[PDB]
Amino acid sequence: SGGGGVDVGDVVSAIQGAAGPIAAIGGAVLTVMVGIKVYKWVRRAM
Amino acid sequence: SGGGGVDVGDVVSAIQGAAGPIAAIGGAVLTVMVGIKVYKWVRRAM
Amino acid sequence: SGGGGVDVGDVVSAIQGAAGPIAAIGGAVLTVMVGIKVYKWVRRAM
Amino acid sequence: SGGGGVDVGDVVSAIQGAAGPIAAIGGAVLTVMVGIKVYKWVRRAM
Amino acid sequence: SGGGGVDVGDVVSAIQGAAGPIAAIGGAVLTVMVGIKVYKWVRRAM
Amino acid sequence: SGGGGVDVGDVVSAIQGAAGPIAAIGGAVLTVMVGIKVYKWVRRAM
Amino acid sequence: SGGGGVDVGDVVSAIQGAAGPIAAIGGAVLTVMVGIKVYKWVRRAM
Amino acid sequence: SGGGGVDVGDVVSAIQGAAGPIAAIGGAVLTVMVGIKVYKWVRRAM
Amino acid sequence: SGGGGVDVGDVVSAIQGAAGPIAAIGGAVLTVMVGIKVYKWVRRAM
Amino acid sequence: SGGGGVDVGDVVSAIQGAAGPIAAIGGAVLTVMVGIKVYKWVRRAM
Amino acid sequence: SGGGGVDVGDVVSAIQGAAGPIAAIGGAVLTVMVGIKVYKWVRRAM
Amino acid sequence: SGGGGVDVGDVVSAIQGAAGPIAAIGGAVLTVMVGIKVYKWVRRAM
Amino acid sequence: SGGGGVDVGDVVSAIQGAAGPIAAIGGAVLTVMVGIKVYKWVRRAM
Amino acid sequence: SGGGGVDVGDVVSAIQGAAGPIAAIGGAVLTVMVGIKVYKWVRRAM
Amino acid sequence: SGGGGVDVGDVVSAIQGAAGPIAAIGGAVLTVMVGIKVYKWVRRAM
Amino acid sequence: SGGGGVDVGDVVSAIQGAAGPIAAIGGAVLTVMVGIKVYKWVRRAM
Amino acid sequence: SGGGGVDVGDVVSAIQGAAGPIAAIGGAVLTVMVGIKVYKWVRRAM
Amino acid sequence: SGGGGVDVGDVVSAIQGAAGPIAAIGGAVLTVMVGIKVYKWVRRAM
Amino acid sequence: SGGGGVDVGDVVSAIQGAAGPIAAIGGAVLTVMVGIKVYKWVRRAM
Amino acid sequence: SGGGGVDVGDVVSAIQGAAGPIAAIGGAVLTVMVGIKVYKWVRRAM
Amino acid sequence: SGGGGVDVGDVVSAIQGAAGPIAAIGGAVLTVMVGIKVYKWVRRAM
Amino acid sequence: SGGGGVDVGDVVSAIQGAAGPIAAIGGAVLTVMVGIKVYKWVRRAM
Amino acid sequence: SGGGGVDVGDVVSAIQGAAGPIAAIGGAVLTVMVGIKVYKWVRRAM
Amino acid sequence: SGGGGVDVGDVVSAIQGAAGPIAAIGGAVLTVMVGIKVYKWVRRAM
Amino acid sequence: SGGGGVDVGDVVSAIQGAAGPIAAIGGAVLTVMVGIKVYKWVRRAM
Amino acid sequence: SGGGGVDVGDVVSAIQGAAGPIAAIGGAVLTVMVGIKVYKWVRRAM
Amino acid sequence: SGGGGVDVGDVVSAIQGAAGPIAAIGGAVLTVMVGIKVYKWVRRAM
Amino acid sequence: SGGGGVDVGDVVSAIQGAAGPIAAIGGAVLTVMVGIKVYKWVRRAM
Amino acid sequence: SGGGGVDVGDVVSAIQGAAGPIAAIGGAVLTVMVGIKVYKWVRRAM
Amino acid sequence: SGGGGVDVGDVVSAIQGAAGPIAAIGGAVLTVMVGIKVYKWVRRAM
Amino acid sequence: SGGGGVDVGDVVSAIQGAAGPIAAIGGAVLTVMVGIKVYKWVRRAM
Amino acid sequence: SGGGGVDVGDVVSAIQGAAGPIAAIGGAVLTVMVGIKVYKWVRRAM
Amino acid sequence: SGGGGVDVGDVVSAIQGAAGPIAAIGGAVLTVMVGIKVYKWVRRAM
Amino acid sequence: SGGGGVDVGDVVSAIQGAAGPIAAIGGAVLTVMVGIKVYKWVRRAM
Amino acid sequence: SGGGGVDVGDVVSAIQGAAGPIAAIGGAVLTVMVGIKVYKWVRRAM
Repeated sequence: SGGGGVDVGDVVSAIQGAAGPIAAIGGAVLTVMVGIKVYKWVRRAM
Repeated sequence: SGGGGVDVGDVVSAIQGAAGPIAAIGGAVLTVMVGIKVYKWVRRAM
Repeated sequence: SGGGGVDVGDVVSAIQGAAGPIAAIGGAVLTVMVGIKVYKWVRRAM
Repeated sequence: SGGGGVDVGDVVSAIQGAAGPIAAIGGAVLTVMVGIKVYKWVRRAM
Repeated sequence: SGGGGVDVGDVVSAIQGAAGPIAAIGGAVLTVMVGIKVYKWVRRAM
Repeated sequence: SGGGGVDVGDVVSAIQGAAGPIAAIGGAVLTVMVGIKVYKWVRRAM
Repeated sequence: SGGGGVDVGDVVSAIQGAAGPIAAIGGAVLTVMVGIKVYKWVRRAM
Repeated sequence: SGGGGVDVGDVVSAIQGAAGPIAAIGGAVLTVMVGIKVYKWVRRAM
Repeated sequence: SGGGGVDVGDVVSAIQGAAGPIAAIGGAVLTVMVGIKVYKWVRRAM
Repeated sequence: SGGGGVDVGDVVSAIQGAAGPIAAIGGAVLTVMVGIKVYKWVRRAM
Repeated sequence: SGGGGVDVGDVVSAIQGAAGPIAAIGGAVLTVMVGIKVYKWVRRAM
Repeated sequence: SGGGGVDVGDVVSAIQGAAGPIAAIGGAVLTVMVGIKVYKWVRRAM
Repeated sequence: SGGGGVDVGDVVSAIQGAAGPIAAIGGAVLTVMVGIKVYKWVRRAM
Repeated sequence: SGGGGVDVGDVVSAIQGAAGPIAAIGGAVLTVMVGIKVYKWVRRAM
Repeated sequence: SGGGGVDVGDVVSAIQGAAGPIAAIGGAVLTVMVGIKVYKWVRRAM
Repeated sequence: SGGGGVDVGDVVSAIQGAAGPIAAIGGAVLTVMVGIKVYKWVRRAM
Repeated sequence: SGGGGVDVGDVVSAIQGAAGPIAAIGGAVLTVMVGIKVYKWVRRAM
Repeated sequence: SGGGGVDVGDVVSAIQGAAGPIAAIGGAVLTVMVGIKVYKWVRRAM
Repeated sequence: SGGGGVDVGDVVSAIQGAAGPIAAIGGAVLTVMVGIKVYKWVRRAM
Repeated sequence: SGGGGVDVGDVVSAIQGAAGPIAAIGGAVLTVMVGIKVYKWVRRAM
Repeated sequence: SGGGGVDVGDVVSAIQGAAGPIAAIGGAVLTVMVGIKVYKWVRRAM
Repeated sequence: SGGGGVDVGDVVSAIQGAAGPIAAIGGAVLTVMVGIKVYKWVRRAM
Repeated sequence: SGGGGVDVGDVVSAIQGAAGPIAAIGGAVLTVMVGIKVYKWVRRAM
Repeated sequence: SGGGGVDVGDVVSAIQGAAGPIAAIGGAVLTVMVGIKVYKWVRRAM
Repeated sequence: SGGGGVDVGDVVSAIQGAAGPIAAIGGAVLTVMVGIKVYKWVRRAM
Repeated sequence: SGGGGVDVGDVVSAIQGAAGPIAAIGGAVLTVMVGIKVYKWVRRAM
Repeated sequence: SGGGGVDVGDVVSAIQGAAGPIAAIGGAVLTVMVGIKVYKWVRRAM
Repeated sequence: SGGGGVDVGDVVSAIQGAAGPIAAIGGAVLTVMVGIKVYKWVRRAM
Repeated sequence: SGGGGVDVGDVVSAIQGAAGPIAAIGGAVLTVMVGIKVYKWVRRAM
Repeated sequence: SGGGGVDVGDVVSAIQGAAGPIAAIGGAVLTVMVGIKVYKWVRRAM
Repeated sequence: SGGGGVDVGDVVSAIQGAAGPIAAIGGAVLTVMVGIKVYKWVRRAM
Repeated sequence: SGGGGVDVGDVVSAIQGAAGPIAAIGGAVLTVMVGIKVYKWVRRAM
Repeated sequence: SGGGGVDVGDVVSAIQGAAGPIAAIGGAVLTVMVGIKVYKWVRRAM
Repeated sequence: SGGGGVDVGDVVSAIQGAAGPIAAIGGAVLTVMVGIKVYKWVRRAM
Repeated sequence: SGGGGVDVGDVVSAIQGAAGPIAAIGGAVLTVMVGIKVYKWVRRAM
């Protein structure tokens, strides 16, 4: 009950929760990466 | 009967039962982990 | 909270932020690239 | 700051800057190309 | 500096410079072309 | 130097030079053309 | 049942679902890209 | 018989069975991923 | 929802939106290009 | 004879025999695991 | 905003603007070309 | 400014300027052409 | 359906539609071009 | 069967199907492009 | 709408409009050309 | 025999078999992709 | 002799032998994987 | 002498000797394991 | 069928059809041109 | 066999087949184009 | 031998073999493409 | 000696040897791939 | 001395020595792996 | 003194001393192990 | 052999062959054109 | 040797060899094209 | 020494060496490609 | 000292040293790869 | 130093050096091309 | 040396050499063209 | 040799040869033209 | 400090430094490439 | 406190700190890589 | 109470507490690791 | 004091100290590994 259920419950919320901000880096990384290539496609179509 | 059968029975239900929440962390960990890579595949396909 | 939320937050701002200047190279690269072809279209229309 | 902002800044100035002389070839190429055709239009109007 | 500025500089001088003789063909071509028609206008005015 | 200057130089001499004989046809054509009309003016003045 | 079936089900809907907007960028990117070249083909056909 | 055969049997059905939905995420992930690149190939062929 | 839908939405508006000015260069490039050839057709029809 | 030979004989058949189903989980686990990655290689080759 | 709108704006003004002088060559070329033929029509009407 | 305005400016002055002497041939050609026909009109009016 | 059918539909109407005015320049260009030559044929037939 | 055969089947119909409208842009683009040149050939033949 | 319709509209008015003065040269050229031949017909009819 | 030979056999047939439909997407993708460029080559040859 | 030599011998033949079919999945997986990319290279070369 | 030296001697030869075939499983296991990954690297390099 | 056959069919009828009126200008141009020369032949035969 | 041979076969018949009507535009375009010049040669020979 | 030599052998024959029909599309595409331009060269030479 | 030297020796010959046919697919793949583009370059040069 | 020093010495020479052939597989594996990709880069550069 | 101090002293020197060669196997094992993976990283980077 | 030699052979016969009728228009055009001028020379010689 | 030297050798002979017939179309195309213009020059010289 | 230096040495000679014939295809491809366009430039200059 | 410092030192020199020849393959691979594309750019510029 | 500086140095001299003869084809191509048109201008001026 | 220098050398001799006969058509075309006009000038001077 | 020399040779003989009959029209045209004026000179000298 | 800072520092200077000569190939490649096209533009303007 | 907090603190500063120079290689690598392609885009736009 | 409850309590706070800084290294390690790859993705998108 | 404190102290200095050279292999391994890929990125950007 205590250790098993409750603590493991904390594992779920804390782990995937703290991982949310990790996915946030994903969004920010995407802003830049597609950014440099919009530059790449422009130069294609100069 | 008592100590052997009953107590060991408790071992089964309590141990694999408390382990259920452990598997729950597994699900939560999965939400995040695949999350950061959906970010990785996007940047591939920028 | 600390490591997850805050640090990942830094990942977002620092990564896509530092990527901004990367996009800047994109603009500068564009100035030159279209430049050499305005030269190409002139010679077409000599 | 350093790597991202400063270095990328260098990318802009160095890349589109070095490209300037590339556009210079454009001007020089134009002197010749229109030159051979002023010859072409003269022969039209012999 | 080196590759960009200097080499591109060479592009300008070498390209439009080598094109000068191309324009020379223009002058020589003109000597002949108007030549055959001075023949054409004479025959008009026989 | 080689391709540009020398070869183009050849263009000039070869083109306007070979055109010289073209102008020669002009002289020969003139002998005949004025010839038929000296015939035309005689018949005017019969 | 729970973790396997249900959670994985969420993976499908959440992942390919969130990816829909990613494809939306595709449409928007297309508006611009073909746009710059309609400009390129016009200049061909000036 | 009981623990070995039966329980292990459960391992097979439960594990690869619960994994089925995991493969489902695979299908859903595929819908999105190829989606963003149909966008990439269009922009190639603008 | 957040990262997927909202951020990707931003991708669409920001990317094809910033591309609008790219198409603007298209219009401006067209003014010049057709300009030099109106010059070319005049000289045809001298 | 009895305890040593016979009982130990039972150990062999019962232990490695009950272990057979354990290997069965191995097969079932394999169905799923390779399954999720056929998904991974598809997304590589999107 | 910055890179997209502003820089592309510069593309328009700089490109079609620098092209203006290109059209100027058009006017100057026209002065000469019609010039040599006013000579051609005079000789027609000798 | 430099390449566009200045160089194109050179195009105008150099092209229509060098064309001036081309028009000079026009004047010289006219001296001869009308010359041969003053001969033609005399013979009319013998 | 949405992205493919609808957006591409927009491509058709927007692209060939915006191209209509491009053809309009064609008509206007024609007014002028034939105009300068009606001048050319008159001078033929002076 | 399910994921492989059925889902991939959807890939075929959805992808090449959604691509149909892409080809539609092709037809519309063609209406305009040939349009501007019918204008180009007219001006040739003024 | 903007780039396509409006800008192309400008193409029409600006191009055929600027061409009007080109036709003006046509009128002026005609004054002279017929002028020199009224001289030619007089000398016929001396 | 069982797990090794038979199950692995299933791996072969199921994996490369389910992959067949994946190749089917390849054919369908090809119909569209070449489709948009037949449009590209037409506009070249307008 | 018995347990050591003979049984271990069985380990070799049974383990690497049962692994053969595992390599078979390798061949089958290869048929599909290269299959989807022959599709990828075609679309490159559309 | 007897029990100590001789019997222990037997321990050495019998134990590490019977272990030889154990190492044989090692070789056989290696044939398979590297086998499945030659399959993995091929699919990388498809 | 649709895009290829039908649309191209439209190309034929629309293009050579719209060209009919172009030929109409031909007739009208002819009325004037022969007109000015009936004037030229009269003055010959005054 | 299926995807390769059959589908590619479809590529041939569908592509060059749909291109037939494209050539049809060629015939129709020819009717008009030669049409406007029969007008041009008449005015030569007024 | 089996997997390596034989299967890879199949790769060669199946891949470049199925590619043959791909080249067939090449021939068919060529029939059309040169077709539309025989139309282009005719209109040049109207 | 046995397991180490001999077996590993087999690894070398068997692995890079079986890989030879893999390279064979490379040759066959090349026949097709360059094949489809000889088609691409022809259509360029139609 | 005996067991410790001598036997352990044997461990060193026998273990890293037998491992040499393991590295040999490394060389052979490399021949093949780079082989299949020289095929991959050729097809890039077809 | 004798048994305790002296003999135990021997334990230290003999035990950790004889263990030195054991660590020697460690070095030799390391030569091989990193060896096989330098092979693994090469194949990554093929 | 097939695609290259045979198909290209078809190109020759089909292209220059279909061009024969194009030359036929040449003959027919000649009948008319010289026709209108036999009219022109008659009126000269009224 | 085999794949590299021999196969590439085949590339040379097969590619430039199959291209020979492509050049044949060139000759045939030339027969027609000059044909239609011998018609054009005749009508000049009617 | 052996594996590293010698084998890698083989990589250099074998890889860039086998690539030589690849460049040979380049020469052969060039014979054909320029061949078809000498045909293209002739038809320009018919 | 011995095992740690000395042996690890050997790791550095032996590993990055043997890797030098690996980089040598890099140079040789580069000779070929750029080689095939100098062929690609020539055919562009045929 | 070695691979980078020296080998790349070879790239420069070998690539632009081998390209010299490519420019030589340019000169030779020019001899012919202008040749066929000196023929074209003669026929203009017959 | 080989591919670059030698092959390109062949380009020069083969291309401008094969072009010689092209110039031959020029001479032959000239015989006819001036021929039809000697007919034109005779009829002038009837 | 073949295409260049032989085919161009055919150009010469076929073109100037077929032009012979064109000159024949010249003779026939002359019979008539001088014919109508022998009528003109008679009426002068009535 | 040592490994991190110093060695990585070496990475920067050695990598981008050795890359300098790579850019040198860029300059040399440019000399040739523009060279072959100055040949292409000359033949345009023959 | 000591081992946990302090030492781990050192881990953070030392690890990500020493990694800074690793990112420095990133900047230097970028200088070169974009460098070789500015060369690639120039040759595109030659 | 004392030893069990209190001391174990200390185990929890001290162990997971001292582990906090261990996770701190995780954050710092992440700063660097993603750092070197932002460098990797830039070079992809150069 | 002696055994605990002093000896364990030796453990720290000796273990992490001897590990320093282990990290040295890390630096050396890095020189090579990035080396082979600078080769990989060059071939990308050939």
